[PDB]
Amino acid sequence: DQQQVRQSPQSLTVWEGGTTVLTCSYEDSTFNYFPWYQQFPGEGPALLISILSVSDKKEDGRFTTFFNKREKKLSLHIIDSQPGDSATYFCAALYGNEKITFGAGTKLTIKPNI
Amino acid sequence: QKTPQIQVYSRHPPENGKPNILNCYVTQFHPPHIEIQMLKNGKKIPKVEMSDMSFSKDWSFYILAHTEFTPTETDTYACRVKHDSMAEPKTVYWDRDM
Amino acid sequence: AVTQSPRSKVAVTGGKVTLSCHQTNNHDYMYWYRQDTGHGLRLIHYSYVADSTEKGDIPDGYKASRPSQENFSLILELASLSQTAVYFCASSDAGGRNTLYFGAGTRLSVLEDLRNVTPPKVSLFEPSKAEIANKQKATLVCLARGFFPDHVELSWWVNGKEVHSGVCTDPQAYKESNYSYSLSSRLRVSFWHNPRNHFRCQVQFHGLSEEDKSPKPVTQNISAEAWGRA
Amino acid sequence: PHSMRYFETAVSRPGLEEPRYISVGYVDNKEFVRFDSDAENPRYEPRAPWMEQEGPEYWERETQKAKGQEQWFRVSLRNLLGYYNQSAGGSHTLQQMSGCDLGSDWRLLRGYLQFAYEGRDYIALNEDLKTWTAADMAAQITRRKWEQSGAAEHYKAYLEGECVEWLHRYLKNGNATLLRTDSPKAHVTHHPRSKGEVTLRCWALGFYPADITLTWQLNGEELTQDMELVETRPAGDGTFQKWASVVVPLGKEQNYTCRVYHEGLPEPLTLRWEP
Amino acid sequence: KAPYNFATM
Repeated sequence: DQQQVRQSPQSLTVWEGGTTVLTCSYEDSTFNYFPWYQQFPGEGPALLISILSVSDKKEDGRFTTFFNKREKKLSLHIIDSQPGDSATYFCAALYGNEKITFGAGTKLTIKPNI
Repeated sequence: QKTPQIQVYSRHPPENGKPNILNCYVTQFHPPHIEIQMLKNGKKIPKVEMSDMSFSKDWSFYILAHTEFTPTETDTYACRVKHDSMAEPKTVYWDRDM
Repeated sequence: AVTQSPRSKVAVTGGKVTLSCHQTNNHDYMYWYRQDTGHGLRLIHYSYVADSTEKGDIPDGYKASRPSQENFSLILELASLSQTAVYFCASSDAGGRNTLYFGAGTRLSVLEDLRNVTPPKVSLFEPSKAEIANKQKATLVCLARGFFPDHVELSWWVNGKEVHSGVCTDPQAYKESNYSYSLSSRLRVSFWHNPRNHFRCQVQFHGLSEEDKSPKPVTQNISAEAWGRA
Repeated sequence: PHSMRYFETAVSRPGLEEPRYISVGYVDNKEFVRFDSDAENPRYEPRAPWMEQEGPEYWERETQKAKGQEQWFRVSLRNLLGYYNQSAGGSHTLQQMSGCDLGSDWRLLRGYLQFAYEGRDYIALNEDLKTWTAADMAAQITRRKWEQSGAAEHYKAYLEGECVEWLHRYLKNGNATLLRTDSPKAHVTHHPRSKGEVTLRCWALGFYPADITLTWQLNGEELTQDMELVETRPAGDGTFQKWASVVVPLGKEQNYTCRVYHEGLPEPLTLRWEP
Repeated sequence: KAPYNFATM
């Protein structure tokens, strides 16, 4: 039916040191707060970083999110991809104080140098 | 905890014998819980319409009570108000000159 | 802290299953979420105060219950095969945009019959003597294998307690056949030459309870151990 | 010189009942929406006729917003009991005023977000929309909690953005209705009051909006320190009423002139006593 | 539209 948050790809494997780019599209143009949740294997999801409509980028160190109201799409960029970063990354959106709506989540494996 | 201000007045200019509306206007009070009675000759007037609760920029609440009334050459009307801020109920009689 | 129980559960189609959650955040909002094979976080039921609960996006076949403010429970009256998934509890303060704090997870397998259920065969491999001389470190490998389904908790143990530092225990089980799973695990240490040190690979199989209807494989701890070879 | 304001109240009640939550929205000080938890079927409801424009989704989602606010105040009330170490079985009030002022250039003038507990100021967002003012020690707990969660960033985003975006929309939708004014009809009354003196009283009736000025003057000068003035009061039909009054000597009533200033008046009325 | 609060008091 209504894919309110569409996440791509589903699994993403990258060589340690690269930059990862996760992408996300939402349908409801009114959504104005987008948290990302990060899920290590066996652990529960935990809040990674978030951005409001009013901004274009938020960045905590290595992780950095890109909102774009017009094309109605959102994205996460991790810059020094270590294997610590291997987890399922969940894109979320909501309006106001409505309840959070998660994506299907992108599974990121950062393969280690050797 | 603010002590209510009361005004008792009619909607239309008062012509005894002719239908009208009597108003009790209670403002500058806090907390919101208040008891308002409209009296006809000392006696509680049965059906009294009330406005919805509202407050002012200073945080205090106000409210309009009213009922249909036909003034006469002698009947007294009044508004009686009970509220936490007053140790006893204040009563205010209608006065066509005000 | 958000803490669920049980951490794993096997059930027969038509059984009653009951997932529980506790939290000590003094939060009013609590949630039960469903994940399916690592993807998705679909809301089943939530609650913003006891003793009420509200419908989520996927309530069909599920019922919630909020006795305390601290506790929240999801209940399956007749478990179907389609309710095989992982479940997450969460909590959050009331108001908007407050962060969901999620529990660590509860795995649920629902099965036609309990025939293919099999506990693991636990192997302990002693560290390669090429590595002992070469880098001066001993990787004690442990392997759990031939179990079904993947509901196995593998801890290392030593002289009694466990360190948690040195363990490269696999994330995912491996599907070595259709009704057969497997799970590798490593331990990195030096200490090993000495034969006074005890070493143990314990694996806990989250199988059937005693309630549930041949070696009937219940919830069980099957381990394997070795002493120091100098 | 425009504005939006949403006024919100929660009242604790001892006994079985949860707190009552009422939210009233104002545009240019004119009530346009209301929500009340005690209503039979609680939802936001239009108040002016110009809001019937908005479609089901507007009401449905604003209604969902209210229900979240309701719980917010329920939890905030409880926490406040704890802070002031208050006993159970009390009735306590929590209040929020919130909104944006606007220039004729459609630009944010001032943002407002403030609270009161038991009719005393509790916490308010400062004019900068970044920092807080805490009235007492209990409020200082809240302030810290809100600094750690980064609340002000989010209120700011609503105020500068959504408040302003939406105030625009509403003024375009109800242009004909906020334009309305009603002229005061005024007259003077004569009340032989004491021995020697009388009371002259200048009424003004049938007028809207509420703002108005009445002045008595004796031969050029203004009589503010000897005048009685009553707070402006609603008739109940939509209009308003006010009167001002003076204590003069009998015979000399023609000396005194009342004056009435109002927006909808094309020129201020001047008035004198007639027999 | 109406404001919406975040953390409780």
